[PDB]
Amino acid sequence: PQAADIVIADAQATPVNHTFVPIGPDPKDATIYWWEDQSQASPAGYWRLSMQLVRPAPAKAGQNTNQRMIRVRVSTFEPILEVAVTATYSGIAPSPTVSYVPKAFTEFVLPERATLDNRKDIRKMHALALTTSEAIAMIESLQFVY
Amino acid sequence: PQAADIVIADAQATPVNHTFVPIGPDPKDATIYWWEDQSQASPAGYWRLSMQLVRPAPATNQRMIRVRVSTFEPILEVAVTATYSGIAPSPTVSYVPKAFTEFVLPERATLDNRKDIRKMHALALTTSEAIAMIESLQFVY
Amino acid sequence: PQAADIVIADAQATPVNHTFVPIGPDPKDATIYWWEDQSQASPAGYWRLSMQLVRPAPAKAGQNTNQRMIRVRVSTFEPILEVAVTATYSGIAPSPTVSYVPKAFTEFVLPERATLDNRKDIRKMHALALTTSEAIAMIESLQFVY
Amino acid sequence: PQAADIVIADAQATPVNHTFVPIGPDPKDATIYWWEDQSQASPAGYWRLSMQLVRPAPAKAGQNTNQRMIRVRVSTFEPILEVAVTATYSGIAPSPTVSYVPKAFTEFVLPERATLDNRKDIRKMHALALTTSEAIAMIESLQFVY
Amino acid sequence: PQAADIVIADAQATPVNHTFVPIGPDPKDATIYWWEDQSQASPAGYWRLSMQLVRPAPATNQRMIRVRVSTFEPILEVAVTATYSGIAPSPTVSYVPKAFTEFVLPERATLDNRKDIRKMHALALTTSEAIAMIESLQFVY
Amino acid sequence: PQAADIVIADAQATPVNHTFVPIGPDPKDATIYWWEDQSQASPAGYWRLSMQLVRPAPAKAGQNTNQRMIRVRVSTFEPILEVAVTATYSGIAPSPTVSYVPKAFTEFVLPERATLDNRKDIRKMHALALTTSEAIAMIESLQFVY
Ligand SMILES: [Ca+2]
Repeated sequence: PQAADIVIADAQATPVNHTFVPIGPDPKDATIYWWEDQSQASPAGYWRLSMQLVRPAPAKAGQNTNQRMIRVRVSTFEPILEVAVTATYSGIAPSPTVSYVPKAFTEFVLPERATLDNRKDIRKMHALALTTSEAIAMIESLQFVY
Repeated sequence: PQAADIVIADAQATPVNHTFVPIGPDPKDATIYWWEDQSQASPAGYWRLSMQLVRPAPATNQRMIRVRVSTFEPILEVAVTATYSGIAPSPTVSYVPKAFTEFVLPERATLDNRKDIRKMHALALTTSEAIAMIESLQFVY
Repeated sequence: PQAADIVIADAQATPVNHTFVPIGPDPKDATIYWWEDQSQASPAGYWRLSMQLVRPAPAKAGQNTNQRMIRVRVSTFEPILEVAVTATYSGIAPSPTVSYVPKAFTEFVLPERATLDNRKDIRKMHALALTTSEAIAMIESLQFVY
Repeated sequence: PQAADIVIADAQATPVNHTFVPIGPDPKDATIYWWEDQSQASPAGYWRLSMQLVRPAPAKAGQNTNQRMIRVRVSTFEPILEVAVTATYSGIAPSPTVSYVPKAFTEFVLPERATLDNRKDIRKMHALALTTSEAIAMIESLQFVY
Repeated sequence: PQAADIVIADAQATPVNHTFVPIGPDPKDATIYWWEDQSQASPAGYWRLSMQLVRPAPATNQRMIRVRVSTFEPILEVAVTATYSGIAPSPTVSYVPKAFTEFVLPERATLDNRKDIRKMHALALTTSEAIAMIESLQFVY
Repeated sequence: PQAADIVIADAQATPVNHTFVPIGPDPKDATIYWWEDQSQASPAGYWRLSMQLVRPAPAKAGQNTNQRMIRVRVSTFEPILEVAVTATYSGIAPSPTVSYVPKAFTEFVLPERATLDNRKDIRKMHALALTTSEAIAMIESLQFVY
């Protein structure tokens, strides 16, 4: 697929669509690509999304492939800003800094011999496992299972 | 909340519900809990789901709560019709597609921040780009 | 030109279009770009196409040009996946393995000195030379000229 | 196929047919045959075309074939003759000298195991890959894909 | 944005549009992208334009985004009418006027700050003083 | 030209003219001159502009000049202030400090043998290249080209 905007909904009372515009490929790794939500107050607080596909070297004739594997990594960074003062004096506006950065990192290990069905299974089922009542209780409510 | 069955839909043409029964906490680590789908051929191929919540000790602006959700879907080898000796081998695992997701949530982060990161990452796994990368194995250009 | 799908016709009775989706630039070498035909049986057997442009470091003031040269390499790989038969030692069918790989490699050496007309000439005339009755007889029917 | 003239069109505004008369097999290597375009200014600048078929020694009884391979190499050389200017040291105009040589080299690796369909596929699809808009942009306009 | 032709006007009596076709990213550095004006005599004299955007890695109040715009306008030597041997030399570059501009933009800097620095520097290159220094080679006294 | 005020327009909705009064030559380098926009809240936040012309030593009789070069450097500094509190208590006003400094540095390398036409070309065309839609997308919108 081509590089396009990626739109993801907020978790507010009335959800707000955040649009991640593609920034481009990573400077140092050609296998990871970067989108950015530039709606925040300064770039220090912009939210970032990165997707990475790592393919193995092409198979050789007669080579045994049951150990070659493909990796996919999705990563989201949502830095939160803070400000030292909330007003503006004599044209000097408050300049926010980063306060903390919640983030998430997901990695799929897909062995090259796997079926399209296996890949659809692992993708759908993991994405669903992130939305189970237990997952919500652990990530949002910070309560383990007893 | 108390641990109970976790039901997750298949990705077949007609989806099939897989029910992960709670097995219990990991003997080595009390922070990670295991559910298991026992519908497969033999227990070596049972699908597994682990959820882990690591809270820092009660007490310093670098204190972060971690949450790890992991899904393993091992695929067993099909029953053999013939071997060199005539005795069928033990059930063996052919390959294992798996997934590992980790949330890093600073202790200062508000409930709104946590809801945001969870919803938005889960959605980021279902984008057209994510589906092209994981299912069709295509990069973005 | 922005990277896009490359569609090339088969050589069957009724030609079948193969669509090569870009994978992207080689992480090991940035001067070579990769498209992949995902219509095969499993990824190890996906056909691939690679195009490489190697331009020399820019000319310097008073420098001598008469040896600086540009290279372009187009390569196509069409690996044929092995078809499984009954495995008798373990009764476990083997991982998908590549049986053999028919491939082609074309390299243009274009000296920087050369004119656009020279480059158009060499490209067109070589691409035609690959379609001559003699080339067809050598590659397809394995016959020399006498 | 008996050796005969090979006629290939130019890339000019009005294409001009170049006729390559066979010179014959290379005396040093019998598996490579040579045609020559004699329309240039003097023989040193005659364009040349070479086709090579390397078939392996015949399969032997009980021998293993899985590595034996056939190679076909088509090569085109279009040397550009230097245009003379006034010689000032001796006042004697120089012998015809080749200024630079744009050239192209294509090698097909066809494993003996491969079927006629495989060979037709690789030949047609590579010859087409040399005519894609991307190949035209790289060879003629010196632009990569991004 | 996707890369496309960049058209820049000459400084002739009647200006002439030079069209810089995108060549692509630099093989050595993925952060710098190259356009090329191919209207000159031979490729050694093609005019070039490079734009580079260096973002710091996602993660500390000394984190700065850099942007470098560079223009090269090499001037080739004219075709020779006579040499010592009678063979004309390969196209050679006589001299190269060039320009290099670098923006240092702290990550805390707001869109207004970035618009200010870009507009104001670009204007600073067109002041009467700048024109006297670059074109007429005169200092201010 | 004489040292005079330099007036440059803001990028606000309704642009505001900033007037850079000449401060004078640099203390340590006699080849770089300094203007300053003193409209800001305290000198820590004043905006500065510097122009530098570096000429080579005069040519010697019979000396070959194809390596001597002239450099011109224009530099703009726009520090942004921040304040700890926005009101005044008991006659104590808030005193701002510097928060961050966006800046820009441009260097022309003009070989001494270059024509007035070459210099006008490089000046105009670079100044224009700073205002292209791509330059605006990269500096203001922080998006690379893909
Ligand atoms: Ca692109």
